[PDB]
Amino acid sequence: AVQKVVVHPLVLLSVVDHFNRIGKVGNQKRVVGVLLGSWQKKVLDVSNSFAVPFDEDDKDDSVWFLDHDYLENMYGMFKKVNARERIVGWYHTGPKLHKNDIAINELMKRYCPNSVLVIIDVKPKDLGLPTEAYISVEEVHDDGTPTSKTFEHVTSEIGAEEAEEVGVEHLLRDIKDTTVGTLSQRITNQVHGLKGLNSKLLDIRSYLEKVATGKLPINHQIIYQLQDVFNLLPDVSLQEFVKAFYLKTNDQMVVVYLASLIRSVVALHNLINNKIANRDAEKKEG
Amino acid sequence: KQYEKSENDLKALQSVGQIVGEVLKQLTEEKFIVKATNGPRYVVGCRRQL
Amino acid sequence: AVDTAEQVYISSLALLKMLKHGRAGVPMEVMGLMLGEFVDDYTVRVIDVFAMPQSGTGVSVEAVDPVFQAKMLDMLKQTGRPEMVVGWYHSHPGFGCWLSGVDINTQQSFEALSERAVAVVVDPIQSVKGKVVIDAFRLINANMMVLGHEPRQTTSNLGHLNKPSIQALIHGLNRHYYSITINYRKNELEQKMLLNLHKKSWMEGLTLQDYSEHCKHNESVVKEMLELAKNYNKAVEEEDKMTPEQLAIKNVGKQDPKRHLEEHVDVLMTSNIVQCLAAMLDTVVFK
Amino acid sequence: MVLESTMVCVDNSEYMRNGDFLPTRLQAQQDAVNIVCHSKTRSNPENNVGLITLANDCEVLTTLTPDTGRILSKLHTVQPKGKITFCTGIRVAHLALKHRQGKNHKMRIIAFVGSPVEDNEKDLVKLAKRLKKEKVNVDIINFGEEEVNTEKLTAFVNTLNGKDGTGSHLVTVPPGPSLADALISSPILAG
Amino acid sequence: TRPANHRQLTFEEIAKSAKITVNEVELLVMKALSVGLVKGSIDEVDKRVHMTWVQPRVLDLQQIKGMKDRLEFWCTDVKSMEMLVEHQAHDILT
Amino acid sequence: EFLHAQEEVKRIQSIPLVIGQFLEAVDQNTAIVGSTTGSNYYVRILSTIDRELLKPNASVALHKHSNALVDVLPPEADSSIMMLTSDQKPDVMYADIGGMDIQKQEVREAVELPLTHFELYKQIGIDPPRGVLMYGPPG
Amino acid sequence: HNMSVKAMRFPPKSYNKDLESAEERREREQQDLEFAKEM
Ligand SMILES: Nc1ncnc2c1ncn2[C@@H]1O[C@H](COP(=O)(O)OP(=O)(O)OP(=O)(O)O)[C@@H](O)[C@H]1O
Ligand SMILES: [Zn+2]
Repeated sequence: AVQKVVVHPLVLLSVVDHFNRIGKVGNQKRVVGVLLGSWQKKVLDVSNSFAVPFDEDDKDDSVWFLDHDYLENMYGMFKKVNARERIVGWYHTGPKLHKNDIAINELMKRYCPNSVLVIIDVKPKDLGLPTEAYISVEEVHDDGTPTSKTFEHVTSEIGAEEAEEVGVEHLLRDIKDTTVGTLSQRITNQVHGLKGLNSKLLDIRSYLEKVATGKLPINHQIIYQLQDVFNLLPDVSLQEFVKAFYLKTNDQMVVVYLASLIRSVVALHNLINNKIANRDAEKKEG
Repeated sequence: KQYEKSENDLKALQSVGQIVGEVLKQLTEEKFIVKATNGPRYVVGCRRQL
Repeated sequence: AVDTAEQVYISSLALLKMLKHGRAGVPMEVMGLMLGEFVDDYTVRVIDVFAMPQSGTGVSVEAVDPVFQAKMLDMLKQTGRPEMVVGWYHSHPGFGCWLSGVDINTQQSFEALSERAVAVVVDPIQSVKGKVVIDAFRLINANMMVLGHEPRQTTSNLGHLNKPSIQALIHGLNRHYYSITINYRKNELEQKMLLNLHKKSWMEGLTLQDYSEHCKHNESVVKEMLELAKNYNKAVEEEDKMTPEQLAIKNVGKQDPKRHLEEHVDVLMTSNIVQCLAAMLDTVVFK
Repeated sequence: MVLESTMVCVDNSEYMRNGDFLPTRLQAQQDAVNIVCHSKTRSNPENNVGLITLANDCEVLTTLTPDTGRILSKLHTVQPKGKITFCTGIRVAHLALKHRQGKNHKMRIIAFVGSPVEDNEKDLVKLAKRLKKEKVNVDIINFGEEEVNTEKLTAFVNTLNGKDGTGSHLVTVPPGPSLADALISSPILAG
Repeated sequence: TRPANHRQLTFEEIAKSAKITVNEVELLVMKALSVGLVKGSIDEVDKRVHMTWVQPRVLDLQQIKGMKDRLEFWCTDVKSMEMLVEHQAHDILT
Repeated sequence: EFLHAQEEVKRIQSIPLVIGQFLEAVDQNTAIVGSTTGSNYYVRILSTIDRELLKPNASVALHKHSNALVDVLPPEADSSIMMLTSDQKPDVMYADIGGMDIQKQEVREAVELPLTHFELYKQIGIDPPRGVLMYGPPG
Repeated sequence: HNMSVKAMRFPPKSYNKDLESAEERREREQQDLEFAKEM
């Protein structure tokens, strides 16, 4: 249904500054607010947002309130200043999936059909992209409850924009691993990539924590993919993999050989262009 | 009402010209190229809604 | 008095609101207000920008709706946190920056409340990375212009550092308004969470890139690269000839083998080595 | 005038489903809400009146607004049907009053119970001493029918006006479908 | 049950393990490929079939031991092959 | 550090772009152009322009004020665009023209025969005609 | 190729001054700029 989401740096900071402006509460407050934007060509977009006044008590943590008058007036001001901009869903600050974040979506689903939530990060650290979005799916199914509803994570990324990149690259001024050559991919995905595979190997190990000791439901819907992985582990080295592999390596290194074969001659020509700049300058000038 | 009709010209005298031009071709989605009824040819953009 | 060292601290967010609101409705001079704490006589640190919707068709800074900034003012007072009105802005769109005669009047309406309201121009076209063209100004009194008295009584070597743009200097620049050297406030809280999140691939370097057409493309450069090497077997042959400054002017109609040649060696290099290494880590990582 | 904000907690439970008092319970307690919100409105223009419930799904049917047209529009064919859950009625009455425009207001709540309650008195004395720790005066007015000599409510109001609270009351329900205006003519006269 | 080393059975082995004749096991496995529980090719002249995909079944807390162990030394092959990347690719980018 | 400056310079090629036409250069990277305003100028140029993209008679881009080279352009003409080929054929068959056996075959030789069969003119080398004139009484 | 690089860079010499634009013509640019700015 929904392919993926588009998140901007403007909404990205536009949550964090609100976490700063309610950061004086000290004890506990989650930044929940209203997520604005479009979705076009089956691609979710997030352009604007604001935050709603919200409080919560730990005793009886099934009670939430959104001042929907404040939702009406300010979004009326936002449709007014920008008729193109509209609602796209909501968000909460999302450390660890708080429990009112099952009906916050069912509370305000009367505005957006796919009333999407976004989990953000307040203390930014990972080896990946700490931006999360779920989606609401419900099920009269299998065996958990006759009324069952659990969010499912749609893939999430930071959408860029030509307007905002002036501010992005303007406000970086720190470091930027450009000069995309033979080593950009080496570090963005060959150094960072295998350590990308590290945590994905680690998460199935975190599920493996229930061999006899973990939570009481066992598998049901985990083990078809698990059997599928070790079923679909790739082909071993006995056939033409090493052959045709040696064939195609044995063809790629031809092109490498030609490129290195030119490059030396080019730089040699350049040195001759220097010795003309030396020998007929030493006698001329002195 | 006499102050309101003369209040219509209190702000109504503020529209600016919109020089009569002509579309030569279109380079990219926002890069356009035109020439008016005046002289030379220009490279121009539009509004994002139009 | 002032010392012309006025050092405006703004934000990290207000720049983004100014570029977005200045960019979406860009051919009209869009405007709005500035919402930050007024610190001491010299500096001002304005943390937030909220925009105002326009009035009608027309490039103007027409009017404020104190209904709208009244309810807007108490809106965040009863949701977020209270702040303070200080300044205001508009948008000379693709101009640079100055105070027009229209801009100076609505400025003059805003200095009457507090004497240190702020005139702010954004120019969201001529700005790329290191360019923003902001330069917040404020009115100087034309009374003292009749006095012939030089204002602002420089006591710090902080004012006369930037040199003024001439398109502003055409305008009231040195007779009706002054510039302020500014900067921004950023922290590690923001830097990492935008640096680690903008251009990040996922598993792309761990792919093969069209394994029947990587090598096919590897011919699809070599084939014309041969004849480009025949131009390279051509252009050296008119040396020990007319001086190479003539070989600098003379080669602006027809292509060189020299630069075009070293281009494709880089291209065929980086195209091959990445697929070659990426093809071989998977043989160990996968079984 | 004086700083408060009225948050009426209507009873949309499945035991609020007869035509016993005059017209209907819905119009009876509805117009009761209308005249007491005209009382709170004309006594102080700052007070806004919204309605929350204490049902299985404690919906904000109307947002806390000084307008009553949303209240009158939603209360028509409102279907006040559902399983009563009073144990979340305290928190759903309270956390809205912390969501409000001013914590400087007097936290005043009227509560309508017209159904048999299945709460624990230990749970509402935990929530009652919680409201002692939150300094909240709630005046509970009983409607409909109930377990007569309202059970767990005298201990809740007693454990509400305790520790120098001493200002709250418990209007208990008469089990006669009379005209309900004189049933609430005492809270509109004195507190 | 057969590992991913071979998983190549023969029609004599079906004729033993299912005691059904030579001229009906092919009609059995064409029906099996039509249904789609198993995915493998059929050779007629070498009397062997190259079965590749099996329908996934369920399992107790004992198969997770073997899947855990085949996972465990598969971690350190990623550690080991990555270690040359960190060591040799150290000076390309610090 | 340098790559900060490298892409930085291209702000001048923003959007308020006026059009000239390249004429020649005095030297490397400083030139003379012919504006669409009618006057000609001695201008400077952006360094990233491939200079070997220049001069059929090059449609170039000028800064509106500082009046220097900005960008090289794909060609443009505002005449009959290109005879749009869909609703543009004047649906006239060769058979519609009766009695022009010599001249229809002769112009076929002159126009589209060297267009296709170019290497006979090249190979024998009989100098295929540049332009062709046709006249006579009207109708 | 590396040796055709390492043997190459001895030439780089007599690179005396990277003069930006000028001084007196900059004074004329701010002078005529001051004329157009007053104008
Ligand atoms: N086979 C034909 N040979 C000569 N003329 C013909 C033929 N068929 C029709 N005509 C008529 O002769 C006219 C020639 O058309 P055309 O417009 O080409 O004339 P023309 O030679 O261009 O003279 P003008 O320049 O005055 O138009 C047509 O209008 C048509 O009616
Ligand atoms: Zn302006």
